[PDB]
Amino acid sequence: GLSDGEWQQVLNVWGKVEADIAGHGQEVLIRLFTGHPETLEKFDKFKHLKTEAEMKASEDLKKHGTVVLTALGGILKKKGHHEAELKPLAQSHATKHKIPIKYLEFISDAIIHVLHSKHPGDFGADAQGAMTKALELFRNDIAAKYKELGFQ
Repeated sequence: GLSDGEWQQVLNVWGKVEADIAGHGQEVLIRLFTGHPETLEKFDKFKHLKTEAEMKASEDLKKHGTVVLTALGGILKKKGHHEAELKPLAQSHATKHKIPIKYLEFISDAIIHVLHSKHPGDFGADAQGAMTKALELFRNDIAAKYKELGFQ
C-alpha cells in the first residue's frame, strides 16, 4: 500500500545503492552481524569472522551482500507485485535457513542505518518514510508465508 509518489522515492533512493551495490551490501551485513551476533551464527561460512576487520576484509561477505541487495532491488522494482519473487525466499529462509522474522526486522533497520551513514543529509525524511514502508511491505508479505508454513 505505497502511493505512486512513495514508490518513486523508494526507487530514487535505491539508485544510490546501485552505484555501489557491494559496498552497501557489505555495510548492511556488517551492521546486522555486529548489532546482532546471533545472525552471524546462521551462516556456517561467516562464523569464522571474529572481528569487524575480518568481516571488512572478507570478499565472500561482500559477495553475499551483492546477492542479497540484488534480490531486494529486484523485489522493490516490482512495487509490491512481488509474490513470485517472495515465495522462494520465504521458503528458503523459513524452512532451510531457519531465519526468524525478527532477523528480517533487524536487517531492515540496518538498511535504513546504512543509507544515513553513507548518504548523510541526502536521505530526507520523506525518503526514509517511503523506504521504511517498502521494507515493512516486504516483511509483512514474508510473514504471511511464514505463518502458512507454521514457522517460528
